[PDB]
Amino acid sequence: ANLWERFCNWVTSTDNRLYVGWFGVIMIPTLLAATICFVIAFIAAPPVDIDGIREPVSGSLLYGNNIITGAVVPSSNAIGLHFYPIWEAASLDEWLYNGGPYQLIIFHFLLGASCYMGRQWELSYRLGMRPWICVAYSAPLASAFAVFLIYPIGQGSFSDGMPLGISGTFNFMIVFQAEHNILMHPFHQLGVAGVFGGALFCAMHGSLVTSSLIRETTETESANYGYKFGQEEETYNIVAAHGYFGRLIFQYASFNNSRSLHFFLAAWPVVGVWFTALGISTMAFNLNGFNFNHSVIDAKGNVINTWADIINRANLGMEVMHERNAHNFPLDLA
Amino acid sequence: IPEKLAFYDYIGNNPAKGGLFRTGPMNKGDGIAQAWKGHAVFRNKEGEELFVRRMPAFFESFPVILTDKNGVVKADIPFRRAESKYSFEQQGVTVSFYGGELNGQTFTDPPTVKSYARKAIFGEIFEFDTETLNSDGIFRTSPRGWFTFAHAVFALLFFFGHIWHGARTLFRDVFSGIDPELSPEQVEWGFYQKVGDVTTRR
Amino acid sequence: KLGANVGSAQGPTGLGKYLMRSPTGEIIFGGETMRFWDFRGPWLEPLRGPNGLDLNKIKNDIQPWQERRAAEYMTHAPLGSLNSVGGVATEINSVNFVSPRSWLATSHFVLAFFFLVGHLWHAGRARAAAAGFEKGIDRESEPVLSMPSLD
Amino acid sequence: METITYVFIFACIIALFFFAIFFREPPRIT
Amino acid sequence: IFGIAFSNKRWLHFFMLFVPVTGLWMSAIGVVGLALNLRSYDFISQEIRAAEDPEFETFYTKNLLLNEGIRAWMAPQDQPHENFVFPEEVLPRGNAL
Amino acid sequence: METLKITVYIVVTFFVLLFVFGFLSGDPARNPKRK
Amino acid sequence: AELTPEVLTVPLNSEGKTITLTEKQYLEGKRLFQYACASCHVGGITKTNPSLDLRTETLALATPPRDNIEGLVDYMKNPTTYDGEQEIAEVHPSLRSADIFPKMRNLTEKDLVAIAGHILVEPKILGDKWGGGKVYY
Amino acid sequence: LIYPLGQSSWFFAPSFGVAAIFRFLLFFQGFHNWTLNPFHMMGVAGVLG
Amino acid sequence: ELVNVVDEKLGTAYGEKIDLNNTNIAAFIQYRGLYPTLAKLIVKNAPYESVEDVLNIPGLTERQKQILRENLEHFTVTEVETALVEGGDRYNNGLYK
Amino acid sequence: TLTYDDIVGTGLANKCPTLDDTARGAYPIDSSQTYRIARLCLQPTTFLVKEEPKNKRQEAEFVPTKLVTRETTSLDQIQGELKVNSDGSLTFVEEDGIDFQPVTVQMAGGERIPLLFTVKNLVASTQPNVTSITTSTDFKGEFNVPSYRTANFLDPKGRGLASGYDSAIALPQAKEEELARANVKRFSLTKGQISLNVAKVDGRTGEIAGTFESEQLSDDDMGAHEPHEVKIQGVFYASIEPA
Amino acid sequence: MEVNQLGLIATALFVLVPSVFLIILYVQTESQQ
Ligand code: CLA
Ligand code: CLA
Ligand code: CLA
Ligand code: CLA
Ligand SMILES: CC(C)=CCC/C(C)=C/CC/C(C)=C/CC/C(C)=C/CC/C(C)=C/CC/C(C)=C/CC/C(C)=C/CC/C(C)=C/CC/C(C)=C/CC1=CC(=O)C(C)=C(C)C1=O
Ligand SMILES: CC(C)=CCC/C(C)=C/CC/C(C)=C/CC/C(C)=C/CC/C(C)=C/CC/C(C)=C/CC/C(C)=C/CC/C(C)=C/CC/C(C)=C/CC1=CC(=O)C(C)=C(C)C1=O
Ligand SMILES: CCCCCCCCCCCCCCCC(=O)OC[C@H](COP(=O)(O)OC[C@@H](O)CO)OC(=O)CCCCCCCCCCCCCCC
Ligand SMILES: CCCCCCCCCCCCO[C@@H]1O[C@H](CO)[C@@H](O[C@H]2O[C@H](CO)[C@@H](O)[C@H](O)[C@H]2O)[C@H](O)[C@H]1O
Ligand SMILES: CCCCCCCS[C@@H]1O[C@H](CO)[C@@H](O)[C@H](O)[C@H]1O
Ligand code: OEX
Ligand SMILES: [Ca+2]
Ligand SMILES: [Ca+2]
Ligand SMILES: [Cl-]
Ligand SMILES: [Cl-]
Repeated sequence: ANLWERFCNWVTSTDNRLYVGWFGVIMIPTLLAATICFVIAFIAAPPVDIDGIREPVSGSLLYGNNIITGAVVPSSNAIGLHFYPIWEAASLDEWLYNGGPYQLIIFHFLLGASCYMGRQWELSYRLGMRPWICVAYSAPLASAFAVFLIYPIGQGSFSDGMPLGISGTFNFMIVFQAEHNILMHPFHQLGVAGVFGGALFCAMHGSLVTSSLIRETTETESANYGYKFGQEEETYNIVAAHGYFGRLIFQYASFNNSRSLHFFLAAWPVVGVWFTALGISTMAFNLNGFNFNHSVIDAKGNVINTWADIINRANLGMEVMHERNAHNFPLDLA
Repeated sequence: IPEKLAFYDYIGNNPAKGGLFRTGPMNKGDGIAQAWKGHAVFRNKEGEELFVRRMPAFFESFPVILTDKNGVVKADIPFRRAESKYSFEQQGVTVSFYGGELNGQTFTDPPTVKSYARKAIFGEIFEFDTETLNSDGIFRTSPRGWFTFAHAVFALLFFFGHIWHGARTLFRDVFSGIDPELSPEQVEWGFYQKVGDVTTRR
Repeated sequence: KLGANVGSAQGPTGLGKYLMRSPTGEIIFGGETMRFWDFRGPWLEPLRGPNGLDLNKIKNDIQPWQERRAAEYMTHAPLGSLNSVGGVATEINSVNFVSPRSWLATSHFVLAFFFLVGHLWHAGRARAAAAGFEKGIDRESEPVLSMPSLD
Repeated sequence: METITYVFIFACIIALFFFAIFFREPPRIT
Repeated sequence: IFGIAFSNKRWLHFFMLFVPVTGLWMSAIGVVGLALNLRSYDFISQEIRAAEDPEFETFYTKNLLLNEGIRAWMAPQDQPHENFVFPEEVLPRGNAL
Repeated sequence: METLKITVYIVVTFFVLLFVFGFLSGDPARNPKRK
Repeated sequence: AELTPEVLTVPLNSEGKTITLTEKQYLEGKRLFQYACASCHVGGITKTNPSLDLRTETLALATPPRDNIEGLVDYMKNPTTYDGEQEIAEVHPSLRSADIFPKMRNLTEKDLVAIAGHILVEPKILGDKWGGGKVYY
Repeated sequence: LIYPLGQSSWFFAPSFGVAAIFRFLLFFQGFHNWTLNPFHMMGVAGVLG
Repeated sequence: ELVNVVDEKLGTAYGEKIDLNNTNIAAFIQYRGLYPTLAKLIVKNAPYESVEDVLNIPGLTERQKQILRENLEHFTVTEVETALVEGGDRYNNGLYK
Repeated sequence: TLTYDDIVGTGLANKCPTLDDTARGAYPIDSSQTYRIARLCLQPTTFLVKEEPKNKRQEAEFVPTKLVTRETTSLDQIQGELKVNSDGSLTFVEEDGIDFQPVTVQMAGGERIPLLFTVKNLVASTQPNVTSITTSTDFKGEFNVPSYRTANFLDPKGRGLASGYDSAIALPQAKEEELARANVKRFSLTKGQISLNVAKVDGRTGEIAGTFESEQLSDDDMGAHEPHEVKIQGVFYASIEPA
Repeated sequence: MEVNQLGLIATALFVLVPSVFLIILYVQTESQQ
């Protein structure tokens, strides 16, 4: 055939070891660029003026970090939400000082991860599968958008984006608690129920299916040799599993339908994580966790502290110390 | 006062002051103790005796606050200076030593008195050799702390071992899997009156 | 008003405490609000000249109505709790306020997001149903079984 | 030394990814 | 999509037990250490550099400033048996706030 | 910098056109069942 | 402890005369303080000018004295700088500037007394917390 | 159990409540720098994984 | 030796009274009648060789002069400290509540 | 004429006004009139930093540097009295303005040099007998260079001068003597020097423009290390008026 | 950076000892009939 048709058949071929696809044509270059820039920055970038106060923070290994302290540092507060590609800088030296690598990385990554999600729909169509694995992936993806893009938009600066590093992530978390009382926000609470519950049901399901594996192997072999890839027959007895768990709790608290069970395993973490993504994306516009500071008052009007007041004291310590040379006026309004 | 008794009254020998990756002898942190400096008595310009508030074990760092004998604050080392009321300079704080190396000496230079007050949060004050081991200044635990850590961790891990091997013992017949022709009646409800007893069939 | 020369007042970092330059030179407010220099509003524009905030105008022409507006807006910043306690998260109970801007932005981000999800759900479903495999894979015509192995 | 060590471990992990993907044990349906 | 996949269903389900069970067990070991204040509190090399070099800053040193704030500001109300009185002048604070 | 800019604008345009034209090239038909 | 008549007895004027407010007055004063003042004076501080607070001792050293009902009510009609030298109704809410601070338009004389009484009573309940700012939260 | 047994008293155990537990988190950050601890980090990986 | 110059100043009369040459303007709120009108004039016309020189500021009303006379016992003067007067710090020294 | 919206984002807000090639005039000075500079503007075009060699063998030279803090470098809206002295020279005494900018420049190999580029408290004087300001008038004077950070600034371990800890709290039992220079913060105040060479005069408007060169020290980080010597070159504009 | 001098040997043995254990076992599995 003609060259375009051949190219299209190759792009969309079900036979490539890794699927390419049309989402793939955007994903591949954008993830490669974000990856390469990230690796080089993390090793060798000089210090970055994150808070725009000429106080540059060292993120890279060669400039005194280790794996736990290192990071690619967010772009300068002087930039705010302005687009700062390489060609906006007078030189690579300036670009590095002002945190240009962060913006190149996060924009190429969010674009590429968005195409990763589309590529999941795309391959499922080519294989004749149902289409919703990409919906499950929208949960972690949404979370990535929240901390790298939506929170910056709300607060007016990429300098408030999550840093690309271990200790930077903890820094973002502690300041967020100071400024939003995230722990007292029900969507974060839904998030914790989602991940603690996803872990719990993960261990539960693994353990119940493992409990009920059909004997197919001798004592001197891993039971895993009892299952052969592609075999038609189920490898465990779900009725034995349900018999066990139904007695553990009570019968109607247990699933005997594998489809219903598996849908629940999908839904519970995906939904909780959609809520926690939305916690970050709505605290981005400063609708914050519950504030019960001084809610309990005695007959005279003395304040009777609750555990909410003690949280408040901790939050205050975070507040007054964070970005210790960056505030000149008495309220931290963003 | 014996030097040995005073040395026990020092937080650098408290086993709850350490760190999981702060390795080696306690001498690697604060140094090899050489001698007691003596007991520091702090006084303000009025000559009232003042007491340094000691560091509790929970705190990696701790501020310098001096109270009178009834717990009223009389002097401190401020962080913000512009509204300082209790600085050592304003309250004319001095320190005099009784016993040990510094016995009978009195210091009035505010930086010096402040340096001794910073040591007083740790209890009694010692002179250390920090050179021989290239000590870093950061507290480590003792063999009491290390012993305790390793035994509590290992005990907890041996709980898993107990559960694992107990399980293997009691469930030896199903170690490779469940009976392939396990009766659906034994695990369904309604059939046996007593769970897992075929002789109690309905 | 207390006598400060706001043009020449160097803040702790070395940047101007009240006034500084944007990355393209324009005169802008200092402190963390440097990020917000693209802001434009009718209470502030009279102070702005071709080079940004105009120091002559700042020194001589600020009207009481501008002081009032600025104090009002500073004290109704769009920050508050889910139970409508106005202010920063460490604020005490007293002021019952959450900005309409926050309620409207948050609600609509939540709705836009779940609508994206609905778009993917229904678009993926429509594609599958048009092609005939929305209820699952035909056990006797499983397409992957007719494909060569990847390796 | 520390930087070389952290980079070396990382590089080994990236190499492991390449072998685990392209030199995997092929899934065999039979 | 991802480059690797499960091919053995028994391994899959075992791994689902292994991952979150092992993680919780690791977290318990850390808290046994904390019983003794045997923390991963610091990186000594970071502290040596930062003490000698007042232009050296990392996210690690930043977080320690936050911790110092939490301890000073929370301890008096959170630990009432200590009878802490911390005069306003000793409290750690940055500029303005 | 002006050359970097032009180069990246051309690169991006190229991949975007692949994506758009690619999806216009009979995409509904590229599935294993009804086409 | 209780909100007694004694707690509710505050100075009426500079000459030492007192007035005992009712519990209904106390509650009205809190409500009205919230309505018209807390946006800047939450907790006895002043957000737009932290150097000036609503502590009773600060109020006593104001000119004219503001540590009494009459001084406070007068402040709400015709606010001045701390030294009494400048009239600031154009940038501080008052009855005189109700055209530009519209929340002041339906405040009656009784309302002013209630608000003044809130300002005087609250420190007798809260101590140093009143006017203390975040350090005392 | 073990954590308070190592400390001064039961006082420093977690109290059984929603906000109280949040307080326990924030104490652990301020006093123990618990986010920095690699045994915690492995816990996070096991729960999110 | 190296010395903290602010701490040292705390051991002078700057630590006991309003130092007309150094002290931030908010300190004038401690006594009746000084803030903001006189405080502004005092800071603006500093430094002074002695406290009584505060009475030579031009344009004062008679009442202003007397308020100054009444408060001379709460004033002092010490040498100007660069660290306390740069940065506009006499007008806003970064301390709020 | 240009508005804010014509200028915003272009770079022109960091540039001083220029005068046409026809501006070769003479601005008369009446020794009985009082004068002021209503606006002085200083736009740097080059920053150079004196190398610090290991041996005092050769004279150390001033070398080019790369600007990393963007178009944030100009001094402007500066004003003050222009006195006529008994000998007919003029003395500019700076009163106020945007009279400082923090700037960071980078040497070859990456060493960053922050400096408080400034004319604070400038007192600058011309030659004797300036009956008119012309293209042969010059000003030379001195100015103050205070510490780049002011007294509240806290280092990354929280230590400062007017605030902050006074020790290295992460090393609770280290010997303090060795850390004294990093622990005890100091507030620099030094002198810089500047020359202004007039190249253009509009006698009619009172406007002058030309080139400048100044010399001053860079940031010493509150006494933690030795500053470097910096040389700044640029163009200026001033507006002179009766007052 | 003044790192601990045993950090290198500790990291190196931590990787190499168990890794070589696995390699030994893998290779002798492949060489079986
Ligand atoms: C219970 C055992 C135990 C205890 C309590 C001690 C206690 C002590 N020893 Mg001894 N020691 C031991 C066993 C022990 N030792 C053994 C078995 C050896 C041979 C290796 C030694 C050899 C030894 C030497 C050579 C030295 C000591 C010294 C010391 C002192 C300092 C300890 C230190 O810094 O630890 C530091 C502890 C750690 C850094 C914690 C390690 C935690 C590991 C890395 C966790 C790994 C996790 C794992 C990878 C995760 C699996 C996850 C997976 C399941 C998913 C202290 C009194 C030092 C000294 O002072 O002696 C005079 C000294 O020089 N010890
Ligand atoms: C979660 C805890 C737990 C679980 C699930 C198991 C499970 C098992 N145990 Mg272990 N066991 C445990 C804890 C546990 N054990 C503890 C703490 C000890 C003490 C060291 C033991 C000692 C042990 C031995 C020696 C043996 C088992 C064996 C077994 C197996 C058979 C069941 C059995 O004997 O139960 C045992 C029953 C209990 C654990 C319940 C005890 C309930 C106590 C009596 C309540 C007492 C109340 C107290 C007095 C109140 C005051 C409190 C005070 C603070 C004021 C099974 C694998 C057997 C074996 O594996 O068979 C092959 C076996 O030989 N267990
Ligand atoms: C865009 C929609 C929207 C927005 C921005 C607002 C905004 C506001 N409302 Mg109105 N309102 C709305 C819709 C909205 N409302 C609807 C649909 C009703 C009918 C119930 C009302 C009825 C109403 C009354 C009766 C009152 C208000 C009031 C207010 C104010 C206070 C709100 C408050 O305290 O919330 C508190 C917050 C909550 C109760 C929590 C909401 C969280 C929900 C449950 C999350 C849902 C997530 C998602 C949609 C679920 C998907 C699941 C997933 C698996 C797919 C505020 C300005 C109050 C007032 O000030 O009026 C002047 C007031 O008294 N509103
Ligand atoms: C991504 C963020 C994140 C994630 C995923 C985790 C995950 C974890 N954290 Mg960390 N944490 C974080 C961030 C995070 N944390 C941060 C930023 C901090 C600040 C330092 C902390 C501070 C923190 C502390 C202080 C602790 C954790 C602990 C844990 C572990 C909790 C395990 C568990 O389920 O306990 C839940 C409890 C149990 C499993 C006990 C058994 C409960 C029984 C079965 C419940 C039965 C209920 C019953 C039926 C009745 C219900 C009645 C109903 C009415 C309520 C887990 C590994 C804990 C830990 O390490 O434990 C060793 C812990 O103490 N974290
Ligand atoms: C000394 C004296 C007095 C002695 C007397 C003792 C005596 C004899 C007493 C008798 C009287 C008596 C009973 C009194 C009762 C007292 C009492 C009320 C005690 C209460 C204790 C209590 C409230 C405990 C907590 C309650 C509890 C356990 C709640 C659980 C709720 C819950 C979330 C259940 C999970 C349900 C759920 C959605 C499960 C799905 C998730 C999951 C398991 C996925 C994986 C999965 C599921 C399957 O389903 C199958 C199949 C497979 C494969 C599988 O993967
Ligand atoms: C330049 C430089 C140096 C850059 C590096 C910078 C940098 C910051 C690096 C990061 C360092 C790093 C990685 C840190 C993490 C360290 C850390 C805390 C490690 C945890 C270690 C550990 C032992 C923890 C204990 C808990 C534990 C065991 C966790 C394991 C977590 C884990 C691996 C979970 C699984 C994750 C995962 C993606 C699985 C994919 C499974 C998969 C292919 C499913 C697809 C699938 C599903 C089906 O249902 C079916 C049917 C089939 C068929 C199928 O296929
Ligand atoms: C667009 C392309 C995207 C490509 C991205 C690169 C993908 C990398 C995938 C992991 C490859 C290595 C897996 C080796 C291991 C390997 O080869 O596994 C292959 C193995 C296959 O399982 P089987 O079911 O075939 O195994 C049969 C068993 O019976 C054997 O006993 O897969 C799993 O076990 C899945 C669970 C582990 C999944 C681990 C995922 C880890 C994610 C990475 C975490 C570390 C990151 C560090 C950052 C510095
Ligand atoms: C494929 C990508 C791989 C990337 C590998 C890159 C290595 C080759 C380039 C070497 C460049 C590193 O050069 C770097 O320069 C500056 C000088 O201003 C040095 O200066 C630095 O010293 C210390 C080193 O602990 C730092 O903590 C500190 O933040 C910084 O001032 C670095 O210590 C030096 O190593
Ligand atoms: C393969 C990518 C190469 C990575 C290039 C690293 C930056 S280039 C690097 O920059 C340092 C700081 O300016 C200099 O000290 C050093 O001399 C120079 O080699
Ligand atoms: O930057 Mn990053 O953190 Ca958000 O608030 Mn404002 O800004 Mn800054 O202070 Mn807080
Ligand atoms: Ca040493
Ligand atoms: Ca000339
Ligand atoms: Cl921070
Ligand atoms: Cl600010």
